[PDB]
Amino acid sequence: SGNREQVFPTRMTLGLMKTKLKGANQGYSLLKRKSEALTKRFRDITKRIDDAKQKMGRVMQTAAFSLAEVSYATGENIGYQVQESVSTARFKVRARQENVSGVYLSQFESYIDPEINDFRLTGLGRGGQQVQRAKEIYSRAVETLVELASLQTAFIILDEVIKVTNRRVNAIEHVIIPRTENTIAYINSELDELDREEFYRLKKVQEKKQNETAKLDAEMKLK
Amino acid sequence: LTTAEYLAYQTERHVLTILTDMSSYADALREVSAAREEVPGRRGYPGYMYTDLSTIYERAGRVEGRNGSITQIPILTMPNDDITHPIPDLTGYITEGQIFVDRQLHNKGIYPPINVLPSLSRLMKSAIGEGMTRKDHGDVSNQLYAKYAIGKDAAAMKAVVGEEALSIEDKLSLEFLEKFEKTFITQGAYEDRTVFESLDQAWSLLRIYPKEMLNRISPKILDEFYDR
Amino acid sequence: EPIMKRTTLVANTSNMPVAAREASIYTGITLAEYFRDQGKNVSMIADSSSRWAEALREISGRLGEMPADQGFPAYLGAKLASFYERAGKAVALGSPDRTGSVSIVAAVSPAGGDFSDPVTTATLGITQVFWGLDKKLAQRKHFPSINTSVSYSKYTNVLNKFYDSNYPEFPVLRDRMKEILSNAEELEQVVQLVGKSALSDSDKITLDVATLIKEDFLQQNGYSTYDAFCPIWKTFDMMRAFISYHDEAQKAVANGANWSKLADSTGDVKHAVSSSKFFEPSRGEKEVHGEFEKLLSTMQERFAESTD
Amino acid sequence: AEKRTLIAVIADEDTTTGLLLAGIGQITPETQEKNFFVYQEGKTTKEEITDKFNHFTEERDDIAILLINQHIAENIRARVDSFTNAFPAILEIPSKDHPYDPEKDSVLKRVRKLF
Repeated sequence: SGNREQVFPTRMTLGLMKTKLKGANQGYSLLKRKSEALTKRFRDITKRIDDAKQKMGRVMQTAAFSLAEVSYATGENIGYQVQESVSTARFKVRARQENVSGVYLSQFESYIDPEINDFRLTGLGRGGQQVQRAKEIYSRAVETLVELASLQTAFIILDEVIKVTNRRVNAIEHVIIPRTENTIAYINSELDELDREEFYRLKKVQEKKQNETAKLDAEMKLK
Repeated sequence: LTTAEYLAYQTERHVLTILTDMSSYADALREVSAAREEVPGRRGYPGYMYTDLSTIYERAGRVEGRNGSITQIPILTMPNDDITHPIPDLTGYITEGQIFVDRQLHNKGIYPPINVLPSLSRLMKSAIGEGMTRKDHGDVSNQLYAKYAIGKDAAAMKAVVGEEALSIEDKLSLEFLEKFEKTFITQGAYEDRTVFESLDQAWSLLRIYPKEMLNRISPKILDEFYDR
Repeated sequence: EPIMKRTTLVANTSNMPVAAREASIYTGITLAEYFRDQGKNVSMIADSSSRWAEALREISGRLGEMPADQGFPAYLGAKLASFYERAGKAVALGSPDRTGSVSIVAAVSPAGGDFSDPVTTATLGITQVFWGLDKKLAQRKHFPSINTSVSYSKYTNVLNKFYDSNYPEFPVLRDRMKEILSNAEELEQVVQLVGKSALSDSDKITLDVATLIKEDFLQQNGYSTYDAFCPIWKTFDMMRAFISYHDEAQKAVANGANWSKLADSTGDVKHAVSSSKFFEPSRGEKEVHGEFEKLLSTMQERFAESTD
Repeated sequence: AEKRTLIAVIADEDTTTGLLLAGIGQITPETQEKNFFVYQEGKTTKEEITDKFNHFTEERDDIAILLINQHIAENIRARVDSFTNAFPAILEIPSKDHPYDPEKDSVLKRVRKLF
């Protein structure tokens, strides 16, 4: 009847399983409210992704317009002159780790290169303004990507935590409780009942012996 | 209890009765029962001691014609620290409420190590009021219980979501629990605090919280005591 | 001088008659009482009062008496009380005036490894001091393996008079260590389900300090010359050192210091605290106390340096 | 992992030019490679685009994010599984010549479906 631990029913094991049940119950509640915090942050991050999608689209089209305006300034398109400047990167995603709601989320932090910015040093003066607009756009997109990475990591962590909590609620606790119920209510009661029967049989033997002795004494007093 | 009955109901005194080590009395009762060749009941204890514990406990209360009264504070050691044991179970049947002494609080150096979350006075509401201590007694007790439970839960989350991930109420609750357990519950073995001194210490503990979420205190009492 | 001149033994093997087993404890405590009556502090060591309780159970079985719980006689608690309360410090009968005592140091063999057995339950209502066992420490071979959570001693209050005269801060440091161990025990039971990721730096210090305590102060070899007998002054100095470690670590972390960096930079003083147990007690109280003071000053200097 | 600049393999040519102007590409003298692939939209094969995306997301060990701006189905099909292990290979969907509608965004679709 139900899942069972198949354990040795004794008072020591009864206490052990009561402690295990209490620990599992408090762990279930503990992980439940941990998962509540994590899913609250998860919903927040989903909202940030949802609106930042259109925000980043707008910023991308602004950057594209700025680059094309620089191209208009410099006659022909920036094209291969810009492409040949891939030798060094002026913007990069610095490594970081922010403990969001107790989970070590790997939120990358955008950090433009402060050592060299010569990729835009060519042609017309508007190249600097175009580079600045594209750098702001890259920062916005890097923030969006960091939020997406946080969303993915939080989804994984929340799925694992909710799975563990559901397992504790449905299998771990719902098997420890029947195991404890078996142990105490069935086996300890049967052992106490057998002790009761044996001691009552002992008392019956003792009383019949003493009653026979009393009857013999009364008879020899009469005689 | 015969002496207490005499004093309270014939001399008209208010008598407090402390029956310490009720578990030792239960062990003695079991020994006496097995001396009469009775077969032991649950957990070796004879099955009729609910009656005997009832006779001991019910020799209390205040009565119609006598100005005296008997208040009992039995003290029993739970063997192996469980309520399911016959002695605490029967005492809970017969007595109003219980005070809990916690081993976890004792190991932390808190005296008295009274764990207030499980402890309950069923008819506490009759001991507190306007002409009975102070008008704020009940709601201050309720607020202390609520904030202490919230502090314990927030202490659980302190090691699971981190200190900074807690809500502002939880950050207040950690330090409220700290101050509570080691200044208010922690009382010297010879420190006699009157009910009003304890009440205003409780108020000083509750003055850290804001108006909005001291929600279990009546707004009249809260607006008359918390704001100065 | 051999201990045998101080000692008499009451040898009672298990194959001897049950009544001799029952009378062993009584004859031993009567010898202890006799030597107490001469004004001598005498200690009685009972190998297993659980075996005495089983002897009482067997005798009651042969007598056809109604048992109380798990077969044990109803008067088990009464008999253990009548034995144990033959212990206390006393002013010996007759003249000249003199004072003796009988420290009853009675061991209990548990049944099934839990305190549910009637012998321990009856014992706990009498003994002021109970040095409980911890199979989690025993299985991991962490001796002397005393369960700090459930062990107790009601003589802490009575000993405040002794401590104030000799080691004034001893009760304070003992309570500090108990608080640290309990806090870290609940922290560990949370961690074992959650993990150490989300804990604050202060929680990490609590856990590390309690682990250090359990491994290098509570744990005692017993078969080593340096730690066969830890004198009370050495124990007090070690409590001072460990509590100082915890206090300086908490103070430094309160001032923004990262716990990992502080731990790596203070591994030297952590090792000094750990190896404080290796001091030979035979070097004398003066030398050992001076070296403990040197250790404490070194710790204070190191934490002041590393906190900046 | 080591820091790196976002790649624009699945972005438009204009988006790649903007990223290069911002400085989102670094050279690789070890194999004459670069941190950003050529955005030959409408000229490169779908298999080539998928291979470049896999190389940037699986072969590369740097922490470079990726751009899938209005990507063709060659990247849309792969995005159903490429999002796993978002570090060191992150993914994103910038704007491109085709409008950056959220309908085809795999990340936005997953976020909505989780709701």
